[PDB]
Amino acid sequence: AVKKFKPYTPSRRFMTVADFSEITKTEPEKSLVKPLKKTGGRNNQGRITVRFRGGGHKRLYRIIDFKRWDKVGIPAKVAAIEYDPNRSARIALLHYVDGEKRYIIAPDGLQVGQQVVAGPDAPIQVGNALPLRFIPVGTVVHAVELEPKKGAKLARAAGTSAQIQGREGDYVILRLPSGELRKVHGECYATVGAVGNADHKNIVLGKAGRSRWLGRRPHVRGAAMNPVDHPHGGGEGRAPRGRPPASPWGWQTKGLKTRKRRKPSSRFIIAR
Amino acid sequence: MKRTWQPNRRKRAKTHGFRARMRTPGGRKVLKRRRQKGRWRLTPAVRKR
Amino acid sequence: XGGPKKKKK
RNA sequence: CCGAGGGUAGGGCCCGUGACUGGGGCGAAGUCGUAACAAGGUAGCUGUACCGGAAGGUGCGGCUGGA
RNA sequence: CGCGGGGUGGAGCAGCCUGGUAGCUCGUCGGGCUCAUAACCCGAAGGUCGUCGGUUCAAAUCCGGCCCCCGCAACCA
RNA sequence: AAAAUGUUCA
RNA sequence: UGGUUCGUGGAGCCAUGGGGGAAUCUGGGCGGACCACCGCCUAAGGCUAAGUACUCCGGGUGACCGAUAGCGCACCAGUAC
RNA sequence: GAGCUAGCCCUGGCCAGGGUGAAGCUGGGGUGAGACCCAGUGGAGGCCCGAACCGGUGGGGGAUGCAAACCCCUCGGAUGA
RNA sequence: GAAUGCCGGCAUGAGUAACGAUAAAGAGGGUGAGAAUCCCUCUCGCCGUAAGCCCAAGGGUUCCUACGCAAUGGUCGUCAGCGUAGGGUUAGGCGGGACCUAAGGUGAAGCCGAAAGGCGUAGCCGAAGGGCAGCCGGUUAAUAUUCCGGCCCUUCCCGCAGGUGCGAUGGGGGGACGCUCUAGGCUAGGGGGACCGGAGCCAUGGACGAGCCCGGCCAGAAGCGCAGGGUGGGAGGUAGGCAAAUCCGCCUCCCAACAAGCUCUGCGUGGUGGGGAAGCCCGUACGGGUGACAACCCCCCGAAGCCAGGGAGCCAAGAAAAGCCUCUAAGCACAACCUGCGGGAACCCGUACCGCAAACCGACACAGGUGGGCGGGUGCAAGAGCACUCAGGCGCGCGGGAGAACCCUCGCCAAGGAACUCUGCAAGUUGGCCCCGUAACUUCGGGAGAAGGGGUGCUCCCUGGGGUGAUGAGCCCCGGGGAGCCGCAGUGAACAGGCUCUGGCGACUGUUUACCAAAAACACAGCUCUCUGCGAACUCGUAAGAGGAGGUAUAGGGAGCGACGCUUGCCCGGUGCCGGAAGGUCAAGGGGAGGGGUGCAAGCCCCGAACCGAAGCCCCGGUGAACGGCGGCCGUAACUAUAACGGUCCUAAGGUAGCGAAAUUCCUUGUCGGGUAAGUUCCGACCUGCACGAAAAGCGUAACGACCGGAGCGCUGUCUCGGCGAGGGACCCGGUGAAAUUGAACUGGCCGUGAAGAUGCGGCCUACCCGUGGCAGGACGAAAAGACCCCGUGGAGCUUUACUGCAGCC
RNA sequence: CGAUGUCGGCUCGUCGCAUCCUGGGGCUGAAGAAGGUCCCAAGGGUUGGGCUGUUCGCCCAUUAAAGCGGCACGCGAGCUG
Ligand SMILES: NC[C@@H]1O[C@H](O[C@H]2[C@@H](O)[C@H](O[C@@H]3[C@@H](O)[C@H](N)C[C@H](N)[C@H]3O[C@H]3O[C@H](CO)[C@@H](O)[C@H](O)[C@H]3N)O[C@@H]2CO)[C@H](N)[C@@H](O)[C@@H]1O
Ligand SMILES: [Mg+2]
Ligand SMILES: [Mg+2]
Ligand SMILES: [Mg+2]
Ligand SMILES: [Mg+2]
Ligand SMILES: [Mg+2]
Ligand SMILES: [Mg+2]
Ligand SMILES: [Mg+2]
Ligand SMILES: [Mg+2]
Ligand SMILES: [Mg+2]
Ligand SMILES: [Mg+2]
Ligand SMILES: [Mg+2]
Ligand SMILES: [Mg+2]
Ligand SMILES: [Mg+2]
Ligand SMILES: [Mg+2]
Ligand SMILES: [Mg+2]
Ligand SMILES: [Mg+2]
Ligand SMILES: [Mg+2]
Ligand SMILES: [Mg+2]
Ligand SMILES: [Mg+2]
Ligand SMILES: [Mg+2]
Ligand SMILES: [Mg+2]
Ligand SMILES: [Mg+2]
Ligand SMILES: [Mg+2]
Ligand SMILES: [Mg+2]
Ligand SMILES: [Mg+2]
Ligand SMILES: [Mg+2]
Ligand SMILES: [Mg+2]
Ligand SMILES: [Mg+2]
Ligand SMILES: [Mg+2]
Ligand SMILES: [Mg+2]
Ligand SMILES: [Mg+2]
Ligand SMILES: [Mg+2]
Ligand SMILES: [Mg+2]
Ligand SMILES: [Mg+2]
Ligand SMILES: [Mg+2]
Ligand SMILES: [Mg+2]
Ligand SMILES: [Mg+2]
Ligand SMILES: [Mg+2]
Ligand SMILES: [Mg+2]
Ligand SMILES: [Mg+2]
Ligand SMILES: [Mg+2]
Ligand SMILES: [Mg+2]
Ligand SMILES: [Mg+2]
Ligand SMILES: [Mg+2]
Ligand SMILES: [Mg+2]
Ligand SMILES: [Mg+2]
Ligand SMILES: [Mg+2]
Ligand SMILES: [Mg+2]
Ligand SMILES: [Mg+2]
Ligand SMILES: [Mg+2]
Ligand SMILES: [Mg+2]
Ligand SMILES: [Mg+2]
Ligand SMILES: [Mg+2]
Ligand SMILES: [Mg+2]
Ligand SMILES: [Mg+2]
Ligand SMILES: [Mg+2]
Ligand SMILES: [Mg+2]
Ligand SMILES: [Mg+2]
Ligand SMILES: [Mg+2]
Ligand SMILES: [Mg+2]
Ligand SMILES: [Mg+2]
Ligand SMILES: [Mg+2]
Ligand SMILES: [Mg+2]
Ligand SMILES: [Mg+2]
Ligand SMILES: [Mg+2]
Ligand SMILES: [Mg+2]
Ligand SMILES: [Mg+2]
Ligand SMILES: [Mg+2]
Ligand SMILES: [Mg+2]
Ligand SMILES: [Mg+2]
Ligand SMILES: [Mg+2]
Ligand SMILES: [Mg+2]
Ligand SMILES: [Mg+2]
Ligand SMILES: [Mg+2]
Ligand SMILES: [Mg+2]
Ligand SMILES: [Mg+2]
Ligand SMILES: [Mg+2]
Ligand SMILES: [Mg+2]
Ligand SMILES: [Mg+2]
Ligand SMILES: [Mg+2]
Ligand SMILES: [Mg+2]
Ligand SMILES: [Mg+2]
Ligand SMILES: [Mg+2]
Ligand SMILES: [Mg+2]
Ligand SMILES: [Mg+2]
Ligand SMILES: [Mg+2]
Ligand SMILES: [Mg+2]
Ligand SMILES: [Mg+2]
Ligand SMILES: [Mg+2]
Ligand SMILES: [Mg+2]
Ligand SMILES: [Mg+2]
Ligand SMILES: [Mg+2]
Ligand SMILES: [Mg+2]
Ligand SMILES: [Mg+2]
Ligand SMILES: [Mg+2]
Ligand SMILES: [Mg+2]
Ligand SMILES: [Mg+2]
Ligand SMILES: [Mg+2]
Ligand SMILES: [Mg+2]
Ligand SMILES: [Mg+2]
Ligand SMILES: [Mg+2]
Ligand SMILES: [Mg+2]
Ligand SMILES: [Mg+2]
Ligand SMILES: [Mg+2]
Ligand SMILES: [Mg+2]
Ligand SMILES: [Mg+2]
Ligand SMILES: [Mg+2]
Ligand SMILES: [Mg+2]
Ligand SMILES: [Mg+2]
Ligand SMILES: [Mg+2]
Ligand SMILES: [Mg+2]
Ligand SMILES: [Mg+2]
Ligand SMILES: [Mg+2]
Ligand SMILES: [Mg+2]
Ligand SMILES: [Mg+2]
Ligand SMILES: [Mg+2]
Ligand SMILES: [Mg+2]
Ligand SMILES: [Mg+2]
Ligand SMILES: [Mg+2]
Ligand SMILES: [Mg+2]
Ligand SMILES: [Mg+2]
Ligand SMILES: [Mg+2]
Ligand SMILES: [Mg+2]
Ligand SMILES: [Mg+2]
Ligand SMILES: [Mg+2]
Ligand SMILES: [Mg+2]
Ligand SMILES: [Mg+2]
Ligand SMILES: [Mg+2]
Ligand SMILES: [Mg+2]
Ligand SMILES: [Mg+2]
Repeated sequence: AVKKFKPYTPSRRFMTVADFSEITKTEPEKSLVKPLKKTGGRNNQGRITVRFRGGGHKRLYRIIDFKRWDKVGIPAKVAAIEYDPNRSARIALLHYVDGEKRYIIAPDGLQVGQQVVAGPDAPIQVGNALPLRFIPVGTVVHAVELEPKKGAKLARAAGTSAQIQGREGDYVILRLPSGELRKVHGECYATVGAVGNADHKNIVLGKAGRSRWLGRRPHVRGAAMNPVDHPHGGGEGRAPRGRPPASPWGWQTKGLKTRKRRKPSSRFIIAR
Repeated sequence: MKRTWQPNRRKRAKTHGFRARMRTPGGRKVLKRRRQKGRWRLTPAVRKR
Repeated sequence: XGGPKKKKK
């Protein structure tokens, strides 16, 4: 839906906030299962190695369930859907009859009170997790494992999915959010449905501060700098570059393919 | 204005203390040099309890 | 002193 | 007290005027091209969109005031 | 002032560096086709090559001096 | 298959 | 590739990182590419005084200084600052 | 050497008093149901005035200064990057 | 004898500048060898969201006291923060540690690295964060939540008395958290009082009065009382909480849905304890006595503080661990644990004093810097603002005279109002609140405090709402209406926008050159391009490792543009990037035609042609929101003029829209038009654009601006054009007393001359010796071995299709 | 070049005359008035604005006239910037 504001201030005239109506009466989270201390820090042991990180709201990590094959066969009741500061998506709090409480990343269409479960069994319904094989060709799916028993790694961003395209002996072909065509092992779990919160892309930050709230420090142009700092630094009053556009570290930034050629992963990929 | 000396007993101790110098080869040599020199004070005297 | 002023005037 | 009126400030409607600019009307025999009327030599017209010295061209849908 | 590029039939351009041979398009002229014009077709004419010098057996062509034309430069005070 | 034009008034 | 006077030089010898990979005296390395001949040695295990270097320390001497010199310090100096 | 300074991390503190009056609520109106409109409530904001506080715009003084960046008048922000 | 030489010493300027805020001093009396400066009294001024109190950091004897003045004090000094000596810092409850965990540090296992070393889950360390039991008075010259007095708590250990399956570093719960706004009841704090208590006081015209003045509390266990915070009670089933659980979690039936009940705080009350003014009398360098049997009560305002883990709303979604409760396991249940009561035990370090400053950071008794808490009263709408003033603390460690110039800081001015000037720079006008009233434009919010105005004090009368009180008196808040009074003037003092029109740039709040640039630079939301399938790309590190990210294409890295609106054209030849299992070239290596050297020979040893040989380059395509680029010359229309139209050469293609003398326009003050008496500027136009132009974006855009330009009104000392006055200096006297500089000096003008700008040489002229206050023409004045410039086969930063390497990648 | 601060403005001036005005004079194609030109003469005087950093210049309103130069394109230990 997206919340919109009137221009009672500049920067409030474009600004735009998510709709939280799917956030069920459960705004503060769940101890026990999560949260952990989350360790803010824009850099490695010592030095900054990703520029322009820092500031922005304190967070608690929700330790979510990315391998659903523990509770094969054990169903769970979806108890709530809550805000997760550390991902684009929303998260489902679910209660297993087992007693155990996990969070699942919350798919589009998930309703509270719903039944959900994981395993070879598993009715093909939104919320359920299955090894890729038993899932019908053509159904859209998410939180897909890359290699079996290694955890969900594909399609967890808000409003993303992959679609099952066909099969090939032990592998089923996937069409990933990027549009790539991937052979992913049959035995990999993946949960049916799309991610949801799909209006995430429609949000307009609206002002500088908002950027900072999310811990995004000001990014400065190479043009703004000096020859010591950047290939684009200097010279006089503005300058068009004077070389093929580059990163600060000298590599070209328009076109230069960067995936290494001889990756053994290659023989499992069929697209862009 | 604000000058450059902003005394702190903990800082002076953690920074220039006998135990800091002892911790690394760089520092151990400092004690060696100061000893051979005949320095009355190997490290700065940080006070208080 | 140590300068550090540049030769202006 | 009110008060003709004068003063100060700020709006509204109308008239006149202005370097320049826009298209228009009209003025026998100036220029360029051929759009339309015959199937006008690409049927025409059309709303819209883009483009082109100019009529105009073309895309999409429509019409018979054409086959 | 300095630099380097150019004047070739009526118009716009080749031809030079490896000297002896001036060609292309348009235009012009004569003839056709058309009722007539253009378009189109067949023929033809037209160049002291900016000048002054000489280098050579021979100069559009190579070398000097002027004459216009075009472009670049004139910085630090 | 391609083919433009015909000064003004009677 | 390093070492040797040897800077690829005709470049050996001595070390070695990589690859291949023997032999036990009729076996093996060397005498400056290489081959022959003639000779010198016996690798891939280790220990070994003395002669040599040095002067914190003790002593002796001086065509060494004599308090701006001689060590930074002749004096409670690596102090005061 | 980051006790100045730059950034980030962890944990605390601070921001007088005034204004302006968004969403949303409640009532009324309207409609087939709506959209929407009126109040009333509400208290939003890199919102406004303005101390503390953080600054350093303009001018004057200062120039072996009170001061190796100060002082006077004036001025920017002041619930947020 | 020289090196702007080095060390030291002493001169010069010089009794000159200065003596550190313009908050301010006068006098009497002491003490003393000696007093503007020390002690005391009186008078005066200054601070009072401090220039007053209390901590933290830091400082380390500065604290108190005795005796002292050589030096330190910008003067003096009998004084001191200085010298000599002595004295002073008391804790189970405050803080820190025998408690906990955060970032981070360290680090067993383990991984890595030529060595030194680097990483690293557990654990440990690590603190104004979590946890934790003292409040109020009294004493010292100097310490007190520490000693003492009263009242009240905390742990251990050993006992008795009784309760129960007790019981782990293990499980679970709790602890436990954001921002903004907030309700109810309290306390701190404050105002008032005809009531209570007090020494006193009638002055100078009047007042013996419900008169003036001063003061009317604090702490306090249990139990209450009032606020409020926490929390459902059962019974079954159970596969999860990494062993086990009765616990928790998940189901299913009952009763509650209430704070009824359990507890937990806060506040009142409380056995009792303590305090207790003005004034007067005393002797202090200060404290004491009395006032006292002191009284110790009633209203009112009221928090940002307490009840606290309260409530509501919002998005950016808001530490951990232990104490604490509980569950069980090994063990053991003559243990052990819990409740109650007794006795006993309760360590280590800090405590002085400064603490917005003369004791900390600035070489100084330095006008600067320095974190937290309290910060009273009145009035001005409020308030931590502003003026004065409680308490408290100061008059800033040189003074005394004088009444010049000139400077600083400030007040006022005839008439004119910007004529000043690069510019209204500066200074003035305006100014608070309440109420009328407000334009273009606009993204519908704004522009708005538009602009422009009126009201503002005091007296009396009438009157409407609340709040606390019972539905009332009072006390406290908002109002309305009507008469009237005075002054030049009613936010009468102090704090408090000048306004408008129109361009340029940037959307905007923001950020920036600490120490000359705050902007149109940077950033910014947003747009696009590109990279990246996750052991991601990218980055740091030799590596291990880590960031990215405990993220996963709505994600992350790089680049450009920089809200928004309308848009962003043509060129892929060159350069870059992307795509091409062909072809050309291609290094090691494979391959050996064949040749060479030695050998009597088998052999040993050299070279070495075909051919097989990757990437890269070539080559073939693609690609401009990739690096970039986007023409010239002639002719032509029935007045001329101009050229829709034509020819031609060249290119990879020959700048479209929109804009244009521009932050771009050289010729240039282009030419018209506007504003002005007059306008190299400014605005609007024309287009001949030296040399605009579409994401190094193009043209516009409401709002916004310590940005830049133009104009106008208002208003002025900016000016015409100055004048007067104030104080701080200057000046004189007493005291203390520098500096840069300096070859030496007995240092005149002119005209000449001289290395070409003479006090010093020549000629003439003028001029008794020496100071003080001033002015700056000169001593090519001072200060810095010229920053410009050039030189040196001097040095650095940067660049690239300069050379040669290296990382990285292939 | 071990430093001579470099434009213009303000301020304060002073000097040369090859004079802008005023005084005196010759010639005039000088009727008069008003001009033209040359000689003598510097004693004194030589405005205020708009524009521009400007010097200069162009303008507006005047005037007896709106003089020209030198003095380190006079004058920054005088100011401005
Ligand atoms: N008046 C007609 C409107 O204006 C235009 O028409 C104007 C012109 O286009 C037109 O020009 C014509 C031209 O078309 C035609 N081929 C040649 C003719 N000689 C011209 O004529 C014009 O110019 C001449 C002067 O020389 C005048 O005398 C005459 O009046 C005038 N019509 O003359 C018209 C003025 O009267 C549009 N073309 C027409 O379609 C429109 O409806
Ligand atoms: Mg926890
Ligand atoms: Mg690192
Ligand atoms: Mg480290
Ligand atoms: Mg940027
Ligand atoms: Mg820059
Ligand atoms: Mg660079
Ligand atoms: Mg440029
Ligand atoms: Mg560049
Ligand atoms: Mg009009
Ligand atoms: Mg036709
Ligand atoms: Mg047709
Ligand atoms: Mg047609
Ligand atoms: Mg159409
Ligand atoms: Mg077309
Ligand atoms: Mg220069
Ligand atoms: Mg025709
Ligand atoms: Mg006809
Ligand atoms: Mg006729
Ligand atoms: Mg060698
Ligand atoms: Mg060998
Ligand atoms: Mg040998
Ligand atoms: Mg030999
Ligand atoms: Mg041998
Ligand atoms: Mg001797
Ligand atoms: Mg001697
Ligand atoms: Mg010595
Ligand atoms: Mg010595
Ligand atoms: Mg409302
Ligand atoms: Mg508000
Ligand atoms: Mg604000
Ligand atoms: Mg403000
Ligand atoms: Mg700053
Ligand atoms: Mg000599
Ligand atoms: Mg000197
Ligand atoms: Mg000396
Ligand atoms: Mg003097
Ligand atoms: Mg003097
Ligand atoms: Mg003096
Ligand atoms: Mg003083
Ligand atoms: Mg005495
Ligand atoms: Mg006062
Ligand atoms: Mg002492
Ligand atoms: Mg003392
Ligand atoms: Mg003294
Ligand atoms: Mg002093
Ligand atoms: Mg004494
Ligand atoms: Mg003392
Ligand atoms: Mg404690
Ligand atoms: Mg102990
Ligand atoms: Mg610990
Ligand atoms: Mg840790
Ligand atoms: Mg470590
Ligand atoms: Mg500890
Ligand atoms: Mg604590
Ligand atoms: Mg138990
Ligand atoms: Mg626990
Ligand atoms: Mg009387
Ligand atoms: Mg009590
Ligand atoms: Mg279990
Ligand atoms: Mg008493
Ligand atoms: Mg709450
Ligand atoms: Mg622990
Ligand atoms: Mg436990
Ligand atoms: Mg104490
Ligand atoms: Mg104390
Ligand atoms: Mg004390
Ligand atoms: Mg303070
Ligand atoms: Mg002082
Ligand atoms: Mg001070
Ligand atoms: Mg402060
Ligand atoms: Mg207060
Ligand atoms: Mg007020
Ligand atoms: Mg104040
Ligand atoms: Mg006046
Ligand atoms: Mg007047
Ligand atoms: Mg006026
Ligand atoms: Mg003017
Ligand atoms: Mg003027
Ligand atoms: Mg101006
Ligand atoms: Mg001003
Ligand atoms: Mg403006
Ligand atoms: Mg503007
Ligand atoms: Mg801006
Ligand atoms: Mg700003
Ligand atoms: Mg600066
Ligand atoms: Mg500045
Ligand atoms: Mg600014
Ligand atoms: Mg990683
Ligand atoms: Mg991570
Ligand atoms: Mg990206
Ligand atoms: Mg930009
Ligand atoms: Mg920009
Ligand atoms: Mg821009
Ligand atoms: Mg191509
Ligand atoms: Mg190209
Ligand atoms: Mg290309
Ligand atoms: Mg390629
Ligand atoms: Mg190849
Ligand atoms: Mg483009
Ligand atoms: Mg123009
Ligand atoms: Mg330009
Ligand atoms: Mg004009
Ligand atoms: Mg004009
Ligand atoms: Mg441009
Ligand atoms: Mg561009
Ligand atoms: Mg004046
Ligand atoms: Mg005075
Ligand atoms: Mg004196
Ligand atoms: Mg003399
Ligand atoms: Mg001379
Ligand atoms: Mg002489
Ligand atoms: Mg002389
Ligand atoms: Mg002088
Ligand atoms: Mg000098
Ligand atoms: Mg020099
Ligand atoms: Mg050289
Ligand atoms: Mg050198
Ligand atoms: Mg020089
Ligand atoms: Mg000199
Ligand atoms: Mg004369
Ligand atoms: Mg005459
Ligand atoms: Mg003007
Ligand atoms: Mg001007
Ligand atoms: Mg000049
Ligand atoms: Mg003169
Ligand atoms: Mg000159
Ligand atoms: Mg000059
Ligand atoms: Mg100056
Ligand atoms: Mg001078
Ligand atoms: Mg300037």
